[PDB]
Amino acid sequence: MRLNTLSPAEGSKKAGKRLGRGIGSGLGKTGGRGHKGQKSRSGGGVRR
Amino acid sequence: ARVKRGVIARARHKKILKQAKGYYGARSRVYRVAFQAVIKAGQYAYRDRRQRKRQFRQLWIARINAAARQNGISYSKFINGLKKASVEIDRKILADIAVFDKVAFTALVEKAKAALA
Amino acid sequence: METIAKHRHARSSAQKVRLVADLIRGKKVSQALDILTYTNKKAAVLVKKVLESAIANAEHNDGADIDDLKVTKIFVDEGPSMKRIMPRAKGRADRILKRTSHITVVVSDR
Amino acid sequence: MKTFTAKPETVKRDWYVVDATGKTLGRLATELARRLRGKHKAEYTPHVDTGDYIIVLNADKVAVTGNKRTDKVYYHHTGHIGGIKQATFEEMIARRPERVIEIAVKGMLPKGPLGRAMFRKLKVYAGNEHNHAAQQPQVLDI
Amino acid sequence: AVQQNKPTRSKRGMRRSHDALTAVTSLSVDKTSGEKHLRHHITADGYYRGRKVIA
Amino acid sequence: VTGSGKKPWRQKGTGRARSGSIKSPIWRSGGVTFAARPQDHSQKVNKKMYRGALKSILSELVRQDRLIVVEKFSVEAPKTKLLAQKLKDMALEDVLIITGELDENLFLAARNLHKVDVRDATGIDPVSLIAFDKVVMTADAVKQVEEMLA
Amino acid sequence: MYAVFQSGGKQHRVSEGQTVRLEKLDIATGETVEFAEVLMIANGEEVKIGVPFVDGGVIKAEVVAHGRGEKVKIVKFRRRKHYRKQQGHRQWFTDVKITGISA
RNA sequence: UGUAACGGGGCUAAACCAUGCACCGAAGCUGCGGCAGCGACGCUUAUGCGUUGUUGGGUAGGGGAGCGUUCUGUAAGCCUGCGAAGGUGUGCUGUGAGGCAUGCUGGAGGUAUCAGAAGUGCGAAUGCUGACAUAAGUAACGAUAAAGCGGGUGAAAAGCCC
RNA sequence: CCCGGCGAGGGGAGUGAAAAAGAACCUGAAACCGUGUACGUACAAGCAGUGGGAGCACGCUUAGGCGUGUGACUGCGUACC
Repeated sequence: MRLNTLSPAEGSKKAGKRLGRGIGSGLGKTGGRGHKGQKSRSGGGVRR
Repeated sequence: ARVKRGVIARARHKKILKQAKGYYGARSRVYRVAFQAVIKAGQYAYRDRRQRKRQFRQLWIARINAAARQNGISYSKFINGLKKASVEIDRKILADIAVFDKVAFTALVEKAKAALA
Repeated sequence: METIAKHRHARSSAQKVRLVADLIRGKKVSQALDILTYTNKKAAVLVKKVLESAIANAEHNDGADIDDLKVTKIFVDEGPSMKRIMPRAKGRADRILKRTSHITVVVSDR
Repeated sequence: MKTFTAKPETVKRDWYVVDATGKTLGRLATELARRLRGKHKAEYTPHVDTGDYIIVLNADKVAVTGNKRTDKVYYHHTGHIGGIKQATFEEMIARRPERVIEIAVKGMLPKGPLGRAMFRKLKVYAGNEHNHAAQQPQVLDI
Repeated sequence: AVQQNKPTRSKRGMRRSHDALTAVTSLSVDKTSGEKHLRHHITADGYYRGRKVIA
Repeated sequence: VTGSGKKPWRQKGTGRARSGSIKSPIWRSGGVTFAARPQDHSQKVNKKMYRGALKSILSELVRQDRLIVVEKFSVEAPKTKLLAQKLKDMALEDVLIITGELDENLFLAARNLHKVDVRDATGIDPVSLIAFDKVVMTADAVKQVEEMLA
Repeated sequence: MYAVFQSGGKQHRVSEGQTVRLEKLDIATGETVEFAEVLMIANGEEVKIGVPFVDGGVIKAEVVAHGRGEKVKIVKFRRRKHYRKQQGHRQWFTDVKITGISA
């Protein structure tokens, strides 16, 4: 093989979620957090 | 790896302003108002595809009604006679003949009048 | 022949110079020079200077025939606007623009 | 192929005479509006004025049904402080005799430039004379 | 006193349409000088209806 | 960011936006929101994963016939024209030459050659095996990579 | 001289020799599609209307091309509810040259 | 505030009631053309190919699949001063992010394919910096102690010198 | 060399491969300001578009019509977050 033919097995990489990137990515504009509240704030959330 | 997003923002704004070439005022120049104008033009094109499919049928109905009433039968009894004589010529072609050739439309009036009474 | 002559960074506004520039667009050059002579505007003096420079360049750098000549195309565009600061009441400043302009005249026989 | 449309420079028109004696105002004005829009011709397209010219003789003999001679009121506002005027029907027979048919046909037309042109086609006259004899108006009967 | 939203180039151009400076009609030709001047004004060198009034 | 801890104006009263400090990443000449750091991106592979991967790479190299075995690869002089000649004879423009003892007389005359790398039997790495257009090893190094991997 | 027939669930009033663009027909280019499903045949003033698929007369057409139309763009947009959708569409067609009007 | 309690014209029916038949009427349904998902079914499962039924409005959200930008490997290879990037048009192309070809400007860099890492995608944050608009050739020209003429200088004089 | 105030600024000539590389100097975008040409616009009312569409304007051309620009007249239609 050459070094530009090694592909991973299918389902290895998932490429992740990128929150806040528009209407088309699904999540975006609140990025999955929903609307206001303690769970929506920067560094928000209850303790264990 | 820092990405400078100038060239792609220029491509993205020119992609809009080439579509809004022809609107009045700063809907042709300003990117923001041209963006609103472009999506509003898209919604209008969708709704007006449906509206065209209604409006042209109502135009053909008005033409068939006028050309039939000139020949001596009203429109509703014309279509009743054309269906009870089993003629499946839809209204676009009937309006086309009703404008172009009065002879075949008069023959269709005779067939409908014979089929009615 | 085009015989362009321009004056760049003319220290006056572009609009006020443009007002007298719309006077002589499409004239025979003698009527233009006398009508810029008898105008009561400073921009008339500016465009008269540019017009004599254009007429002299059209008679010098190529051959002749001043009487044939007709001002085809004159235009004034806006030049580099320089900034100052105007002090106003209650401590707030105002950035005011001293505006400059480019005057350009193009005369020809046809 | 597309559908047919009437080009405005191709339009032919006819001239007509209506006798309004004893025919009621609304039904006569209805037939005038139907003839004025061009809905009697097969070459009808809604953005082109196609309807015929119409001349009306005997415009103050036109009668209304029931008690409408004395009770129907034709309001209009002068656009002022609160000066809103009116007239009854027979006062409009006396004062502005053709204007009853003018308002009654203007109410039944589309509102815009094209409605204004097809209202310009209407030539009402109170007297039994008409100066459009050089136009040769034939007779149509509602 | 404050404006509401900004007008266009048309509503500026319509208002600036009335600022068109018109010229003089034609200059008078003097009798004895041949020089141009305005009507009822003296020339640039001083003659006026054939009368050297400022010399 | 080299800057002060002071608000550029009042909180309420001035018509501009609220602002806490001139260092916040919204402003110009103040910056990076999520700052990058000196870090280490090296990630772990098992011994058996690396060993099986090298076994797979060598077996695939044999099944593509790039792996050539000679008994002794011998130059006596460290002049690079000699090694260029010996690779001119065997039609090898670009090689990876694994040896079992890294004798200095071949490591010397390969350093000015770009297309030639000469490594030791313990020095086998995957991307340089895959990278070069030919891989030659002494049979001594064949036995040595038999003993080290298995 | 015109014949009224049905091609793609809809009617066309064709004339002899001219071309019409209609629905996609699974037919190679150098071929001939026949329509016995004519609804009216008019020549001169001798007209033929009938209870449909009238009698005898047919239409014989030779396919010219199979191009797609110009791209229509479909934009759905809901005001202030964070949803827009863009979707192109290009419709197939078939160009036929009507070359026969029967009895 | 202007008729102003049919939407208006107008209607003694173009109103109300009863029977009845035509007809119009939506993105409903049928027809024709195309896309995608799911369930089964078999062809020999390049887990594809086909036959069939069915489904496809969507916010918060959940899941799947992609396009593009910078840098690294492939790449001391490829394109390129008989013209690269960038700029600006035009024309084809895809379901979409987009791509491809090419006119003109430019005057020396860009980079296939497949992988990898991300300062990776802006219309809004009374966002930040810069440029420029609008009001606009509009208000104002900073004490109501006051200027007028002649001569000079200069291309030009109400303001400078006498 | 010429206009110009023995100015600024410009038109020539010249250097340079290039001067729309001229010291405000590689490329040179958009907003903004114009000049010219084609069409529309001085009795017609509104998120300024869109569906239909006449006429004119250049281009061609299997001489049928298409293409691009303007789009009178018209049904629908109360911006984005």
